Amino acid sequence: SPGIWQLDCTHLEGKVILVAVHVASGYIEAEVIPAETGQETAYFLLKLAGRWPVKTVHTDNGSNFTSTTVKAACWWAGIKQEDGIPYNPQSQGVIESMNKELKKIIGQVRDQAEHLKTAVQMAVFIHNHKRGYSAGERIVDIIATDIQ
Amino acid sequence: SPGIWQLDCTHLEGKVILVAVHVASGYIEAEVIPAETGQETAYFLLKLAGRWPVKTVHTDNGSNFTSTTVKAACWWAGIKQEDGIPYNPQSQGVIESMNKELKKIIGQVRDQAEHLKTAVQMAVFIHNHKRGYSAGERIVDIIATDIQ
Ligand SMILES: CC(C)C[C@H](CNC(=O)Cc1c[nH]c2ccccc12)Cc1ccc2c(c1C(=O)O)OCO2
Ligand SMILES: CC(C)C[C@H](CNC(=O)Cc1c[nH]c2ccccc12)Cc1ccc2c(c1C(=O)O)OCO2
Repeated sequence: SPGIWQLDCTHLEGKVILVAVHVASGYIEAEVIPAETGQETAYFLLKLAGRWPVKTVHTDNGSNFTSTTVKAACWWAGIKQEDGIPYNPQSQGVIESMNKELKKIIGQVRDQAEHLKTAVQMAVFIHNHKRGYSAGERIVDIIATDIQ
Repeated sequence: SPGIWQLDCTHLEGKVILVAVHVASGYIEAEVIPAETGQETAYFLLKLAGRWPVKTVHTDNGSNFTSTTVKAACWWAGIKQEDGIPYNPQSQGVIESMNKELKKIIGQVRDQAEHLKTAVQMAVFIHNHKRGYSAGERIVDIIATDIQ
């Protein structure tokens, strides 16, 4: 499980927030995009895989799972693309709860940022630093233990 | 040492590539921006600090060092902003060499990507995965050892 990530797309202010969650740690990366297209998802995955050792991605929906551009990016970056079907039904609740939590943080900082994208990055920061360990600490520890 | 990053701005195709290098490992994150402004640099730092434990940033030039927006982002994210003066003159050579290396990789992939930003992210990927260890492996190991 150190290489497993889950995609998650949520909506706010008529805009789209694309999230990748490292399942074992709760660590996230996120971006605001005008709309969830295969192209945007593919580009997001290329960025992610250059930054962390992404082995497997559970895609957020069937359109992205089918997308030729997403498939191309997964091929390029050496990522195994899988479905995101919650065979364990606690999987959707966890993601649902994270989206609510992220939106709450966005509301708390929204005043400090002119643009939503900035607020989202503040939320990523707060989420990954929140402490017992933080998600940032957990992902580093998990990956370091795997490398050895 | 584990928390020290250096900013680096290089140019290609009439565009600007902003790079953050984790000094101890050689690990990088990068983005294409239309121009180096304080605003763009500030946003880039907010993203970086949400993703890695950034303690100190050596800024790439005096404009960014002076920028009130950059100072605001460093305050927000708990980053100590420092100059990027190469007191050890081997510092410039290393960065110079990395920019040449990154541009070479961009040329090698440029054909596989319609847009420069995509080529840059491919270059980040190749740079961080290149093997002995990779930069990705070194940064994780360095930070994990520090956490303990
Ligand atoms: C570090 C943070 C505390 C401040 C900076 C600067 N912003 C302000 O001073 C607040 C502000 C300016 N007008 C407003 C209007 C309404 C509410 C708040 C504001 C945030 C920032 C940094 C870089 C960026 C940004 C932003 C952003 O504001 O979205 O947008 C893209 O590149
Ligand atoms: C994963 C990679 C091997 C392919 C994809 C798709 N690109 C192609 O099929 C090549 C291609 C299409 N027109 C061209 C014109 C000239 C040269 C190459 C091409 C790259 C990609 C993914 C996501 C994105 C992108 C890009 C991008 O091309 O920049 O732009 C922003 O979001």
